[PDB]
Amino acid sequence: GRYPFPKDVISMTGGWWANPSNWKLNGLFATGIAVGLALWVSTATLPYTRRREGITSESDISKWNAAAGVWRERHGKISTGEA
Amino acid sequence: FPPLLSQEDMKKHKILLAYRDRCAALLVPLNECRKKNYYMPWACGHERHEYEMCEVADFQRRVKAMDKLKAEKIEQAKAA
Amino acid sequence: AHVLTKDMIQERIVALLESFDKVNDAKNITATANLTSDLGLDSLDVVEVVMAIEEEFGLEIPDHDADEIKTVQQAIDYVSAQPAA
Amino acid sequence: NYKWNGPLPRPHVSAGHRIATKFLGATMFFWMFLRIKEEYPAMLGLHNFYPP
Amino acid sequence: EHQRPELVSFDDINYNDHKKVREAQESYTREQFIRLEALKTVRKALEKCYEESGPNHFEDCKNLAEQYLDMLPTHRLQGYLGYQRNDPSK
Amino acid sequence: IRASFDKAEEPMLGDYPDIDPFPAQLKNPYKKYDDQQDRRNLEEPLSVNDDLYDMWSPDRFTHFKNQDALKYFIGFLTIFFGASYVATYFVPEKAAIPREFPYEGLWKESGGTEKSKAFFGQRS
Repeated sequence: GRYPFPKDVISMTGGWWANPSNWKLNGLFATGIAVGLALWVSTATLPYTRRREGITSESDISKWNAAAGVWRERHGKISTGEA
Repeated sequence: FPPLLSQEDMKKHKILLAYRDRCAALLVPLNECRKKNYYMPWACGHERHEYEMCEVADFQRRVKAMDKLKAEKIEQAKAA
Repeated sequence: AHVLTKDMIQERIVALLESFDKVNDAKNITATANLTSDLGLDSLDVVEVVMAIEEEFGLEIPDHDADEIKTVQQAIDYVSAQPAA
Repeated sequence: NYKWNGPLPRPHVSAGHRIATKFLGATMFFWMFLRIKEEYPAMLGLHNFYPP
Repeated sequence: EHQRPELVSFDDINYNDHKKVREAQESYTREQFIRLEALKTVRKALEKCYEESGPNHFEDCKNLAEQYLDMLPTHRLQGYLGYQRNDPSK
Repeated sequence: IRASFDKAEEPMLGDYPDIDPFPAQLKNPYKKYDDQQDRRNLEEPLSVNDDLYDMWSPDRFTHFKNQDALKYFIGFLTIFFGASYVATYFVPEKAAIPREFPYEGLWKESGGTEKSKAFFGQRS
């Protein structure tokens, strides 16, 4: 279409047809940030990740159920289906 | 007619709730067979045919059950 | 893309009225002819003409400009006045 | 626009699109003829599972 | 530094000095957080049961699951006012 | 003038001219107003309760009458749900049994207790 547009206002998105001249140059910076962002984050998030299945033993969780029974018998609790 | 698994056998292989029956015996290598591959449908077809045939033989006794369910349903109408 | 010209609008209306049957002639038609008298068109015929004019151009028009375009040059300058080709 | 109120010409398409039409149209019916043949007892519905 | 100030009841502390009253309020407060940490820890363990178990969590940690659901009404903030403004056995 | 609330807003005004309201969307667009975005010439006496006759007012479909169209919608409701309930009397029963389960219906597998067997157990 290419209708005339008032070039006075400065928008954060650039405006109507932002085609600035050093786009070959400034893209060397932002992508240099972008890659430089991502690998910097991915290492930092690395010790915060974990494998879901198989983090502890079944023996630990079964002893936790044993501790549940020891707790619940001391409180004297009926089952969910007992009436 | 494959044999029934033990209790620990259901507790070990982490078989889903609905799948645990008499016919689960062909299942526990089958998924394991699937573990060797990456769920590709051209692979591991004979044993899923085995599991299916196990279950179709179960289907025929399911149907013969439901057939047996209806004769006395007629006989209750024959009470007069 | 593509941009409309004046002579396109010219030849379309000429070849348009060549295909209509209640015209007077195939040689009387000019860029300045009356639709009604110079082509033998009725009050009711010119509306079917304008219906074909609007469908063939793509662009639709109201009834307010319908009796405004009584000659050929009026219709040409009208349709050239709109940017929707 | 050369023709007005006459027969429209044969359209001109480029070779690279029409070869892709030929290619994908070949692969479609080829894949159909694979899968229908491979499941022809099952896909059509045969060998009922009810004991006679 | 992980300090440990003492626990003071609301019974027999003579509600006129602000010292013992405020200490009892803070004691019944911080101890209630201690009571809350049981709920938080058993939740942290119960989700790990669900992580490892897969399908058989129904029978692995049924007692842990109903442990969580039993602790839920009795482990929360409840206000020091309710025990402070009233007296049982009266 | 037009609607019920419009006539129920008449005795409030004392010095407003009480014009006839009309939805500007339902004015034709091919008349050339000042505000082509709103089909509005500049010094136009606005309506008491303008914003139900703005372009920014809701759409106000014009083909069916409102009270008439309500009947068509509830008729579509009735012809669906009633006939679906009729098909419940016309349904055939199925051919096989629902499948049973070992370990007395896996009541032990869904947690459970012999005392809590009633809230478990699937076709033992």
